Amino acid sequence: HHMNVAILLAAGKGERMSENVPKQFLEIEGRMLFEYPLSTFLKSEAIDGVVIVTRREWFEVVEKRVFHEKVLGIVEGGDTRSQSVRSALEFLEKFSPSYVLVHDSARPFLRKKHVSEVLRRARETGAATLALKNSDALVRVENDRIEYIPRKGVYRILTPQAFSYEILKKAHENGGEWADDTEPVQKLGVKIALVEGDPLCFKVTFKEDLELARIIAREWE
Amino acid sequence: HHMNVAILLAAGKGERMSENVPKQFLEIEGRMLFEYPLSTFLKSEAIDGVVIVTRREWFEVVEKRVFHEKVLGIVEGGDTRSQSVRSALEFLEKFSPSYVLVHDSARPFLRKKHVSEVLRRARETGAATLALKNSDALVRVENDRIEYIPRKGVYRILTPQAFSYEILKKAHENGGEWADDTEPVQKLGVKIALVEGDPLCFKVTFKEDLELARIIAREW
Ligand SMILES: Nc1ccn([C@@H]2O[C@H](COP(=O)(O)OP(=O)(O)OP(=O)(O)O)[C@@H](O)[C@H]2O)c(=O)n1
Ligand SMILES: Nc1ccn([C@@H]2O[C@H](COP(=O)(O)OP(=O)(O)OP(=O)(O)O)[C@@H](O)[C@H]2O)c(=O)n1
Ligand SMILES: [Mg+2]
Ligand SMILES: [Mg+2]
Repeated sequence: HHMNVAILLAAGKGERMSENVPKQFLEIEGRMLFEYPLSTFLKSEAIDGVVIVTRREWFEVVEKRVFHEKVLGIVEGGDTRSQSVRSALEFLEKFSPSYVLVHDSARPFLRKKHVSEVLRRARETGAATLALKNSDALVRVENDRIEYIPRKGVYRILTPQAFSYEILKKAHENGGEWADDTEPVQKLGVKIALVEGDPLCFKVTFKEDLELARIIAREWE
Repeated sequence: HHMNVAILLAAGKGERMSENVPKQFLEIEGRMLFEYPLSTFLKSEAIDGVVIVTRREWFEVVEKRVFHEKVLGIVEGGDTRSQSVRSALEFLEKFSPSYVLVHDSARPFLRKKHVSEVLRRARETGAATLALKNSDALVRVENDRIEYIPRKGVYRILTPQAFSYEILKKAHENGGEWADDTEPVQKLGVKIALVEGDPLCFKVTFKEDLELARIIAREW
């Protein structure tokens, strides 16, 4: 048996959204954003269990929307994404799960096929993430000039990301803060598998991102 | 001082879609992809004229789907985006527009808001583009080994991109090849106004993009 557990990150504050309420708890088509990806995991046969990571003040709001035997616990997040990840790893330690899938709840439109593909792709290498080839010109702003960044081999890292539990754990053993989990895992000399995603995997990050999420949400269920 | 013309670029081959039909002419909800941005320009009061740049053998396909006076013409593109843009500039010499707005037809879901907002903001420096702040971890591949790009100040550059006519002309007049038109214009020492857009401005570039195009099309 090789238990696969999914970690749903929903402890962030969504400061860049400029709303009262963290983005993951905004309603679209009558459900909170975090519910969309949650039920992809609950309907997914590749997923043996789920951990939802949120801030202490959101535990009840979550508890009252989630009744499913696959949910192993609601777990207190940290002040950062990486700390929220670590908090989940400590909770999962008692279960000794073989593989772990991590996903930003703010990417709500997660497909079944992506979950299973990233997990089997993590079986072979130890580490994998959904990703997307760049399709735009890319730039950096330096003191009122824009640098045009070279584009060959550039990819947006999405989530889900999936790892053998021991690898991801080993990578967080000494703390650290990163945007994602492939970065710390790679520091161990582990190759990161890229798995073709699509633009539905975008992260609701800014106020403008809501128009699009409502549009997909209308079609979803 | 005024006329604004949108240059709608539709002369690409879309070779990364791995179709046999360029993505601009793919049928979504009974309409070809170029029809969508086209109608935004047509329905838009900020736009006095439209030039459509396409490949010679697709001319009649484009003509057939033109139902409006506002379309000034159909120009034959070139083998690169830059060359296709230059093709249109030449055609427009006779129209003497004040500002030109250039837009990738493979970015189908353009809004009114952006067409006018991009043009307003092009007036201050003579150059502006729709842009989108990065919101993903970003990486570069280097032979079965990836590298993490620093994210500070990183934007995805979109279209529409609008310029004063004269300036764009000056940026292209010695030829050249670039992914967009802000880069050559900046080389002339012009500051580029970034205009905040949204993810609906994505460009249908890969096969995996079509589903999302279909979802949004159902709502137009
Ligand atoms: N302490 C944190 C911070 C981040 N996240 C999660 O990490 C994911 C991706 O991060 P991001 O989009 O940046 O979320 P926020 O931190 O909430 O957004 P912002 O930077 O605008 O505050 C989100 O699902 C978010 O809830 C988390 O679980 N715990
Ligand atoms: N010779 C060319 C090539 C590009 N474009 C236009 O530039 C826009 C954006 O470029 P891109 O996505 O790269 O289009 P393609 O070149 O067709 O795609 P590919 O790189 O796969 O061939 C498209 O709307 C395309 O029609 C153009 O008009 N003339
Ligand atoms: Mg954040
Ligand atoms: Mg191209």
